[PDB]
Amino acid sequence: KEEEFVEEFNRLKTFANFPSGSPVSASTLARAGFLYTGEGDTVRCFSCHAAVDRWQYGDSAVGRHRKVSPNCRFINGFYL
Amino acid sequence: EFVEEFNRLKTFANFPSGSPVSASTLARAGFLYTGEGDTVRCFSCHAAVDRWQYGDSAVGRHRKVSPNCRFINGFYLEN
Amino acid sequence: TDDLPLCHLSGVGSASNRSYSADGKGTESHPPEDSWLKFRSENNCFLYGVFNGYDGNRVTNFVAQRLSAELLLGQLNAEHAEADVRRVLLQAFDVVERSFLESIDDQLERLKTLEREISGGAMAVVAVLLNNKLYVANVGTNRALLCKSTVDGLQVTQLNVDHTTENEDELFRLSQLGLDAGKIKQVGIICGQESTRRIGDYKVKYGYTDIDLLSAAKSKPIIAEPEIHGAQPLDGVTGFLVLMSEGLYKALEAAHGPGQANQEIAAMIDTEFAKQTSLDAVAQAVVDRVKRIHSDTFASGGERARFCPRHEDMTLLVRNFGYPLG
Amino acid sequence: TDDLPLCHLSGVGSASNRSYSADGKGTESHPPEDSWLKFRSENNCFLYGVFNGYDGNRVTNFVAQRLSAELLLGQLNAEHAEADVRRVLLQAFDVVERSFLESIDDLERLKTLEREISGGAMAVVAVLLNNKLYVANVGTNRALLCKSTVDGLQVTQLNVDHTTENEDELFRLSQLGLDAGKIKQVGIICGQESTRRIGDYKVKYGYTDIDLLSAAKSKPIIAEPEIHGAQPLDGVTGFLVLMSEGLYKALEAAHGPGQANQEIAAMIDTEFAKQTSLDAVAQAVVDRVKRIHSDTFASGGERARFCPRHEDMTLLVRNFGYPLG
Ligand SMILES: [Zn+2]
Ligand SMILES: [Zn+2]
Repeated sequence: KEEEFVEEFNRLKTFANFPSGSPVSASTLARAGFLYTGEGDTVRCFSCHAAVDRWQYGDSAVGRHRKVSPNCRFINGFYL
Repeated sequence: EFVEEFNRLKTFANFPSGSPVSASTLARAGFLYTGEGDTVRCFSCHAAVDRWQYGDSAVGRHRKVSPNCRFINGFYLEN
Repeated sequence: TDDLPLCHLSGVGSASNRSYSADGKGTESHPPEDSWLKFRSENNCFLYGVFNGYDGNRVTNFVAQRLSAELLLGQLNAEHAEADVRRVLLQAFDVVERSFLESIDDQLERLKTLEREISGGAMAVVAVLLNNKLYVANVGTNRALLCKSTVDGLQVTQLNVDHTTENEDELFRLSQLGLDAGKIKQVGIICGQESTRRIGDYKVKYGYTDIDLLSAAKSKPIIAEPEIHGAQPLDGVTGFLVLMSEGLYKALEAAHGPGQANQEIAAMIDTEFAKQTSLDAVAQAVVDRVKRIHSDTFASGGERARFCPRHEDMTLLVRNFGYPLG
Repeated sequence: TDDLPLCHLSGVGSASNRSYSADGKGTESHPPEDSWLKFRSENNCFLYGVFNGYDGNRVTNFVAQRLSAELLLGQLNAEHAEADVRRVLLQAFDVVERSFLESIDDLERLKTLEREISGGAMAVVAVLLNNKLYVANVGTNRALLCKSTVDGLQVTQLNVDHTTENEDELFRLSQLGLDAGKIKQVGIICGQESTRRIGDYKVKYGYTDIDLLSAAKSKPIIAEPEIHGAQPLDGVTGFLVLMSEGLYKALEAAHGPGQANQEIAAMIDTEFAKQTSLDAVAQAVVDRVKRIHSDTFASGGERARFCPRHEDMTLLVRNFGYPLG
């Protein structure tokens, strides 16, 4: 259900069909704990299941992440 | 304080004109205006939402962003 | 009284409802309950509106005038702030409501009338102009579109939201009131109406408690408070404003198909714009065109034929914004 | 073999580093360590690059060629998927790394040791395949795309600076077990400010022996590149810019932080209508920037104390239907 995405490598794999023309780097999104859902450019924290979309050039993965879900543990270091 | 819907609405007085979603609707959705751009935050989950576009659903976008902002799930009905 | 300066940069087209007869081209009709507004305050303030009424036109012909009194007689005419303009409308729509309710206070042919006025109502869309800033107040399912001319096409964006049971927000509002989402969204209809907000309708506004679907509710499920839309910058813009009744976009949709209706309507208004002398002509032309498309579809029936037994009143209001008429 | 067809729709400008003398007519220099790539595979595939080296050019002149081998000899030439082209680069940058490390495996001796053990380089690589643009990045070199708008010239940087000022890079180092605040505070790690780089045997294998990186379950300074999803170039009309740190670094020192990308782009625009060849366009801007630098130092005032000298400057331009004249 939701166990395979704790591992960073897997999260990355979910980006193979990510919409070309997107600003933020896939690898960076994954590092940030994000996972690609499948619709548009929407992604979700494997921790807080919060989703993030509508990226723009110059965005920070962890940045927008902290803003949207100011507590997605991963973002707060409860995962080491 | 922002638990009260009327207050949340008050924080929209200086909301940037040209925005798609109606203020009143945003508040009903539990959002409050931060002050920067068109960024708003659930008074419950403190989750923020910005970059609105025409045709957006306050509650909709909200449930997508924070699929658990209690408010959105009904754990709020003071009665 | 209700006779101030009319706008001259706005046209209107309309066609009463009509029903089709199996025999074909055969048509009928019923009392028409739709009205519009195109005034201009002496202080250079513009007020446009389109009210689609239901169950009697005793309401549409009221809110129309009464709204004007609470808006073009000062209250709005001034150098007000954005939030101020919103506050005034809010107070305006309320005065019309409370007033109207007080209005409805008057053989056995009596029970005949009662059930009428107690169930009479209307929905409305109001557009206001003040220094190239546009405001849209909305109650119901009427649409308002802004059409900017792009150097890459014609931009079309709907300024308001349809207050139906398919509205994620409207549903949630009714949920917080204590009703069931799924069930309400399922029936998709509440008291013959699909609209979740409307003016008048004494019955459901005071006796909602006696209706199985609305039984559980700390407050009125069907409210009349309008949804205002923050001022729109119209300085460098170049296009036109469209206010159309449900009956119109509803017909077009029944023939061609759901969605893609706003653009198509806009697309039509574009063409006819270069083929007319007056806006009214532009307007009427499109209403006729749509009225045609409907009848033809039913006649030359096939698949979508089973969706055009008839059509409700159709009203279209157009307010030019520097778009080439000639 | 390092001689395949070179691209003809791409120009390059460059100026070695130089140090001034408090005596006006001063101008010194040092061994130049910067390289570029502008090849074109026989199968119609484009590969451009800019490698800014540090402490020896024994690395820049390596990665340059070696990267070509693992890219222009088939591996990429084909009808591959987006994610596929990404996977090939990843594999590519890795081969160069692992290979290079094995290279560096062969008293004036300690003199050389400390050198190659600390030699390294950073790189920006751009690839073209069916009007789809790909940018692989490792370091602080910038790559900008400039589309011509009917309301101005749009400038957008395709990559991100791998410095300690990067919220993401910092976070990455944090999850490794180091302290953010402390790292961001010094702003420097082993003479370098870059958080990712090729080579540098020292920090890659002995980071554990450096007070700042002591605590780390993995390499704090990695060489993995940051790939940027294909970019649609069909209806586009402008140009691609790949420039080394030394360049945007100098222009920044004189005029001031920020607004550098636009200004450089603005310059490339003008010179574009005043030249016969791209190389000319390119060089022109490098010279112009080189000028603004010296002038600022000479006609010193306030920003004068920020131009004691300047490192190598490299600029690569790839036209996309822009009016050369
Ligand atoms: Zn999260
Ligand atoms: Zn919430």
